[PDB]
Amino acid sequence: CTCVPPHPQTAFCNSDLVIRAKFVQTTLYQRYEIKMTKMYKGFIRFVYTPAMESVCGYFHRSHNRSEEFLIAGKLQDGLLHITTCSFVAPWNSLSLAQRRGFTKTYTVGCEECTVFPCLSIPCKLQSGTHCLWTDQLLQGSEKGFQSRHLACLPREPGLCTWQS
Amino acid sequence: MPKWRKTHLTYRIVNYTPDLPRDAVDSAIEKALKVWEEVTPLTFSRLYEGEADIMISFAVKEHGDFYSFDGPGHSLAHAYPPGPGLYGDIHFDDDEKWTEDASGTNLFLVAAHELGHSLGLFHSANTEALMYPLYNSFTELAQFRLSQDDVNGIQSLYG
Ligand SMILES: [Ca+2]
Ligand SMILES: [Ca+2]
Ligand SMILES: [Ca+2]
Ligand SMILES: [Zn+2]
Ligand SMILES: [Zn+2]
Repeated sequence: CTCVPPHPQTAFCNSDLVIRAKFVQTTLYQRYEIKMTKMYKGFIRFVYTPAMESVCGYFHRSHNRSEEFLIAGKLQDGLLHITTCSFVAPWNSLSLAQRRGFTKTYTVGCEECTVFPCLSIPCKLQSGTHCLWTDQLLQGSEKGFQSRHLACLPREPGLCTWQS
Repeated sequence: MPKWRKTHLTYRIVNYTPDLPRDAVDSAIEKALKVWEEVTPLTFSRLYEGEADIMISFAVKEHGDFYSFDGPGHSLAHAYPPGPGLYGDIHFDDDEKWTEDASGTNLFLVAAHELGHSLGLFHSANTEALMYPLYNSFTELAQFRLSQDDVNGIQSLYG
């Protein structure tokens, strides 16, 4: 399964539920039992995902039940869904900036702005309301400075820019 | 199945994206198979009719399997591990724009990842692996080379 990575702002703005939670066969979907410790969007005990990684099933790597995870997911027919293309990260792997994003700041960008991943050769901006996300281009990873310290916010009308 | 219990596999390109001329799809896929062929005892032969091991197609939204694609972006493609019927197969989201170079979504790079799953590989946590699940490789196209992490994973299966 191959995904466009979501920037944390994107994940926040496009997901139905953004929560912190602990995690506790011939079958299409797998489910994990979770314990929500905080809700940041969507005002929840399982999260569903395709059963194999090959068809985009999140595979949870953590052998510590008290570890908190940020999950940004889609609600469908009553159920929270994630895939390999969702933003799912241990809370503690987030930078302080990113934590404030989910807590407060990302919501300022949702209506007005879009983060656009630079996944291609020229890599062209369609609007001044777009910010170009070049962490993969620059540092070979989506976990770069723009991800971990920058939100894509209104400057004036017609113009969003990267702000801290 | 964790691996193909045979060394000589068949593939077929069942349909063609309107994004690309047929020869362009063909070369991308051939190239992607070559990446794996050259570090394993496996061979791949092209069928044009009937049921091949690795059935390769383009689809949008609901397309016959139980995992609807999701329009432009998000998931670009998915695949199935070794086995019969659906198992082994590769589906590319035609709501993406497939390119020969990196101007759009590079077919070769995404086929090469998905072919990893067709052979038995799971996702890698190393941002430099092909098996990394994020479309992660486009910067290295002109001289593409498998990660040692990918080399390790494929040779652990096939020697
Ligand atoms: Ca098959
Ligand atoms: Ca898609
Ligand atoms: Ca297309
Ligand atoms: Zn994959
Ligand atoms: Zn499919």
